[PDB]
Amino acid sequence: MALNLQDKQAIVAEVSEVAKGALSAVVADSRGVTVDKMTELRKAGREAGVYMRVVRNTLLRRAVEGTPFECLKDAFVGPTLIAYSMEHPGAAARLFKEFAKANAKFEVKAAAFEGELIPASQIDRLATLPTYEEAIARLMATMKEASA
Amino acid sequence: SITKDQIIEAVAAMSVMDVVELISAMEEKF
Amino acid sequence: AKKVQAYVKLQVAAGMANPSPPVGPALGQQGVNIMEFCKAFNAKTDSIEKGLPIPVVITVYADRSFTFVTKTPPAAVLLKKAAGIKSGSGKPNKDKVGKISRAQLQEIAQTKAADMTGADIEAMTRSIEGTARSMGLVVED
Repeated sequence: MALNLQDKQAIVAEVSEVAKGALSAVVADSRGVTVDKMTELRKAGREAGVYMRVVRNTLLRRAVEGTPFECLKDAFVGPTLIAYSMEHPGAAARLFKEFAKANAKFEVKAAAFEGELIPASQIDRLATLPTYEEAIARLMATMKEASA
Repeated sequence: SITKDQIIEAVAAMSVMDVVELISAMEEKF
Repeated sequence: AKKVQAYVKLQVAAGMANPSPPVGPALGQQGVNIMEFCKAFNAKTDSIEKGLPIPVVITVYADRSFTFVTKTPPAAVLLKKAAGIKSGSGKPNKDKVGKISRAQLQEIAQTKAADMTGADIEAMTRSIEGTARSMGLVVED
């Protein structure tokens, strides 16, 4: 490994994603294959490319060293194996969705999805999301309200 | 209110205008 | 495909799917049907092009028949009909012999867009650097 001069970058970089981010998910990759990463990188791909991460770090000692910053709801995620996912642009989006759909294709556990932060809380798969731009679901709420 | 006076603007408008707006149209009614 | 089971790839040919000395039998003999790669392959052959290198995988269990898959061409080979020289040395690579087309390497690599990890299609280029410094043949960039 590297000394501190390097354990600091994995911090100053990874914590300015939290400081400058959008949504957060969860997942434990016990059996995390590489067809695994391959896929989810195309997903990050659709979800821009390299706007997304997953930098395995669940050393509390790392991606909690980014938490007493923001998201101290994660002192509780960080135990055991974890795969932290941050969003920069994009809706508070679909990121959420396929992690459940992925891991529900066996694709290993999902930490039961211990969940995360947009609010400041816990678990439950939501597509309360990428409807986003479904302001059309407030366009159809126009003419249909005007007519009916 | 005037329905045409709220269609001419309600088909043509910006973006982030809406993004910090229709996370809340859901609130007054629904 | 979320589960591999059987795959042997021995670059075939399009214009007539009916070999015998190169592959022929050895392409289908363990629950595989020699009768159906001339019924099925050529059904996915003529839409594109014919004659040149075709690696391939098939869907044979022990289920009599099957369904054929397609693939992609080798990448250092698109430096033959897609560059110049067709060997790679002549003076063993104690001598840096080859010679490149910088324009090519991107769009000629890009032709292999469906089988690479780089998000940045420029990245997919940077891979072809070493794939094309495979001898030490410098590119006139």
